[PDB]
Amino acid sequence: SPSSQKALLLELKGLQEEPVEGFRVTLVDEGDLYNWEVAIFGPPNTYYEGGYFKARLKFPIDYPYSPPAFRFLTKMWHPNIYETGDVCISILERWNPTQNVRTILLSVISLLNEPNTFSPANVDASVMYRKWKESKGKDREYTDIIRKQVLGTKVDAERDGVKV
Ligand SMILES: COCC(=O)N[C@@H](Cc1ccc(-c2cc(Cl)cc(Cl)c2)cc1)[C@H](O)[C@@H](O)C(=O)O
Repeated sequence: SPSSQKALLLELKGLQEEPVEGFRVTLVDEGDLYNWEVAIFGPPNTYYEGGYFKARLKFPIDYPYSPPAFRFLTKMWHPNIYETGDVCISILERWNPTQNVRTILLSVISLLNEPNTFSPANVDASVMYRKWKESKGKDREYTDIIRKQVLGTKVDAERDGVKV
């Protein structure tokens, strides 16, 4: 039996018993231990509030000696998230056999809340964000886009029977 199996079943249980705030973790519908659904809710008092965003963790067979891959399925406009959904996360500071899903999920919240415009993944989002912060949020173009995606997700919430 793969060492990964037991490490993932334990990590799944830990996260369903003590969730990271805003995240809800399950397997995909076919029950593949190695492919997790991640449901992410925008927190109150942010432009993401009321959001329902979906992402995926794909784990290798040798986890935790190699890192999972993380990808948004929801389209997202952010200096650090690619067109594809892939994400800008160093720890994927670098990966260790002692890092774990809980740390990955917190480093997503950290990428979310504080964009790095130094090495952007989405260069137009990145320059549009610097301009937004420059204006001390007086300029509405970046938050217009986020607001639209957030409202869009209410369709996904409804298709999935969630629960915002
Ligand atoms: C442009 O929109 C930017 C935005 O709303 N930023 C927020 C940071 C922030 C906080 C939380 C998240 C966040 C957290 C989780 Cl757990 C899920 C999601 Cl979808 C977003 C992202 C950014 C705020 O500026 C921040 O100061 C606050 O109100 O806490």
